[PDB]
Amino acid sequence: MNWKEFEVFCVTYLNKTYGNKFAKKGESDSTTSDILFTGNNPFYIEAKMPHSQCGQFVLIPNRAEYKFDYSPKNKSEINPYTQKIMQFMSENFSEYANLSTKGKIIPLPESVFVNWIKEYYKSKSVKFFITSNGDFIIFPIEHFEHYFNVSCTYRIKKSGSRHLNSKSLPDFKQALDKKGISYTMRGLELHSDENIHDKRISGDDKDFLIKENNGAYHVKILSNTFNANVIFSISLKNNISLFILNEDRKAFEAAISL
DNA sequence: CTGTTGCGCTTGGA
DNA sequence: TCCAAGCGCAACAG
Ligand SMILES: [Ca+2]
Ligand SMILES: [Ca+2]
Repeated sequence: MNWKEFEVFCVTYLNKTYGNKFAKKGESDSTTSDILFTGNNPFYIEAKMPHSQCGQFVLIPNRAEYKFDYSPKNKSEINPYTQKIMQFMSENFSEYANLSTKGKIIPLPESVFVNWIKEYYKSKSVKFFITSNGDFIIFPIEHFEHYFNVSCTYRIKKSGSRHLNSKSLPDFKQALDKKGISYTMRGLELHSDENIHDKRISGDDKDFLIKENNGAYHVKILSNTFNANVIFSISLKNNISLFILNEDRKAFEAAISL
């Protein structure tokens, strides 16, 4: 099951287990957290698979002062634990300034990454997490360090796609007939009896990607932005104390019965 | 509109 | 199992 299906299974669970007081937000919506408890004390619940990533921030190398600068276009403010990650990479500037796709691990105490995550998700009014070990686990942001091991790497992450627009429709068809694919287009919708799912087409300084949806084909334009970001990874601890499990469930049931 | 960027998401290949 | 890596989305500037 993919991560989209997993979010749906968590919302479905909460609604049947506790009542339909849980609203699911957009899947790939960067602005907010996953599930909004629409009760008398609203808060957010964050869904994460057993192996997930856990937030990020962009750092721009500044080769003049040989330090890393927090990008002003970031969406989360600096907390103390951010500055401690920056200071480490800055004092190791020579090795971290050569940005990589495979990334370079940050070998800092796990204490730092856990506190950054707690601060970051508190900043989104997340009070509880939900995940699964075969059975659904719900725990408050305060006890995060008892459920996940945390890793941290600094890597280039190319920015996301955008829909094919009218301006670049003459250019897309240019690249299509150079590859030999026959097609017809009703507006921006693509139609073909050849299967070109996830075919990548390129030419004249845009890169195109073809996707199949609703019995037809959608075209996406790929990005040109290759900034590096500190990014956190989490993995569910395999044997968890049943002592903390029951207390944290009681904490959730208390928080929604309020 | 058109293009850039940062955050969402584990995913896919070895 | 372990390691490498970017597209789907909204905000923002223009
Ligand atoms: Ca989300
Ligand atoms: Ca989530």
